[PDB]
Amino acid sequence: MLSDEQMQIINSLVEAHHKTYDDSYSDFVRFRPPVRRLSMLPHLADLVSYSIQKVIGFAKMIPGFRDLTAEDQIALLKSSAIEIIMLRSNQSFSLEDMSWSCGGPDFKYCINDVTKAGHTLELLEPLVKFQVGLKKLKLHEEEHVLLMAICLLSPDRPGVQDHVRIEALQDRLCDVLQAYIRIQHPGGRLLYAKMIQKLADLRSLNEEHSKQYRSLSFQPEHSMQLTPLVLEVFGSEV
Amino acid sequence: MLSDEQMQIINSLVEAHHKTYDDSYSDFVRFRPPVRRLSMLPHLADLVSYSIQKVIGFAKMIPGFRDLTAEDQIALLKSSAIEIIMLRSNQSFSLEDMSWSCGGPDFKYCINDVTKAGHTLELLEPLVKFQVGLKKLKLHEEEHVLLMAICLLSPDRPGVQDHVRIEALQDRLCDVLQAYIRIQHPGGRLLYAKMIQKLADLRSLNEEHSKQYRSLSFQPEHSMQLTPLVLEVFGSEV
Amino acid sequence: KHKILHRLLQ
Amino acid sequence: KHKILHRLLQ
Ligand SMILES: C[C@H](CCCC(C)(C)O)[C@@H]1CCCC[C@H]2/C(=C/C=C3C[C@@H](O)C(=CCCO)[C@H](O)C3)CCC[C@@]21C
Ligand SMILES: C[C@H](CCCC(C)(C)O)[C@@H]1CCCC[C@H]2/C(=C/C=C3C[C@@H](O)C(=CCCO)[C@H](O)C3)CCC[C@@]21C
Repeated sequence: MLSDEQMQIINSLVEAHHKTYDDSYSDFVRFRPPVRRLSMLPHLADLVSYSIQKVIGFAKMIPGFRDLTAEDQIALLKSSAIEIIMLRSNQSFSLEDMSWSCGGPDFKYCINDVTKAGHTLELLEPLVKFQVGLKKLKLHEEEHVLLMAICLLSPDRPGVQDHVRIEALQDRLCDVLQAYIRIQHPGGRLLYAKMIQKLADLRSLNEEHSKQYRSLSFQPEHSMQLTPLVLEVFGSEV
Repeated sequence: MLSDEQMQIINSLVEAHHKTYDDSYSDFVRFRPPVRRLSMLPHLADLVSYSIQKVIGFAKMIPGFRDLTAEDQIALLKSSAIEIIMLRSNQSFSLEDMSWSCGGPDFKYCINDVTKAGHTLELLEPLVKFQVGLKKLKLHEEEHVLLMAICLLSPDRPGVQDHVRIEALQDRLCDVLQAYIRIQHPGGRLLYAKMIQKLADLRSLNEEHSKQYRSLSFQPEHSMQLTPLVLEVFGSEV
Repeated sequence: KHKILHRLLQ
Repeated sequence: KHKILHRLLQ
């Protein structure tokens, strides 16, 4: 049985996701329009910036992340944001389309659109495989949500200070994820290992993205298209 | 008579304007769409950033501004950019509409749209009067162009280093503007003083804008909507 | 510091 | 410095 606190942790983490995820994608109509050189970098940088904002609102509703010192909350978001975006993007991603489908065809980002935002296939190959490998895992929303809060609260991120407190949080979440898949996911004796594997998958997608981010940001004619928030979160600040 | 060099200075300054001014306003369809809180700050900040880019391309084609040290070229653009935008915006402005008309009604910025980008009527009152006072001056394109290069090359701008060289440029331009209105503008015995008055008008519109800019930029929830280039040019850097 | 991050986090 | 300004100015 799931305890009373671990069930509130589930209810509260799902609430957080439902507040910061818009299944209508209606706020997309206010990004810089896409183009299909880097015709897609402005609309896509807007999408990343939009996402970063939603990731911060998720994190602030995670139990006890609000309680962590502001330095810790920055360092966690600074190093985990791109993983949590890649993680949340699965919701729009479609196995059939092999593309994130965010409304109409104007927000159907296939693989070509992404190469036209400065990113090479060395990031795009592992990312599409991540998306379908996570998709095919047919996760319950209570596991997708939980996995996100777990990737966030990792102490093994550069420049965190109270390892023992954010580890105390993440473990408590890992406990909730494992008991959920046992008690609640019919067939998931293998699943919690599958999910924890996606976490290691992420960190390697993070490495490639943040390496290809340096390529774009060292070109001022490209960094010109980014947004104040992107430049702040993916910047190398301390 | 206009000399051979002063006529090339006119031909070259007009060329510069014709390269950096798009009378179709077609690149507007790629700004963040307008909304009519600050519903207009994203589209309008995009317009200002777009403009700053066109102002830099104008300046680089002004004779001998290219020759000035990069520090001087930065300091001139840093303090003159908003005046040269306000100056160039007259081209789209309409006495009849009392609004800049940049294509369809989607790019018809009346006075309400501008208050919805963070700016108060203390900037909007003097600016609309500037626009119609400059408009009614029915300037020749060779004077509108010349006045822009003159407002740029002012040595009395904060942090310029070679006053005597950029003064040498601006005078040479003032000489060309005066001889143009005498030899070429039928009725402009009063006009060169009218134009030089708009310059003093500008500096006072500059003061109000850059004061109201500090209000917006000290609010990170608003500065979030600006662009890397805006923040760089209107920033207080040295 | 991280102005916008500080702001968004309250 | 002014990265983007430097770039745009060549
Ligand atoms: C290449 C390109 C830009 C990189 C910009 C730079 C230069 C900073 O690296 C992105 C690649 C990897 C990040 C997420 C990618 C994608 C996310 C898709 C989502 C859809 C929806 O599911 C949602 C939110 C809607 C409601 O919240 C998610 O947050 C994001 C797919 C499209 C490509 C990008 C944006
Ligand atoms: C309030 C608001 C934003 C302030 C943004 C912040 C926060 C940085 O202060 C502007 C007020 C004063 C600047 C120019 C104003 C206007 C210019 C209009 C042009 C039209 C066209 O004539 C052209 C170019 C098209 C081809 O190059 C010009 O460059 C600009 C009118 C609309 C309002 C703004 C944009």
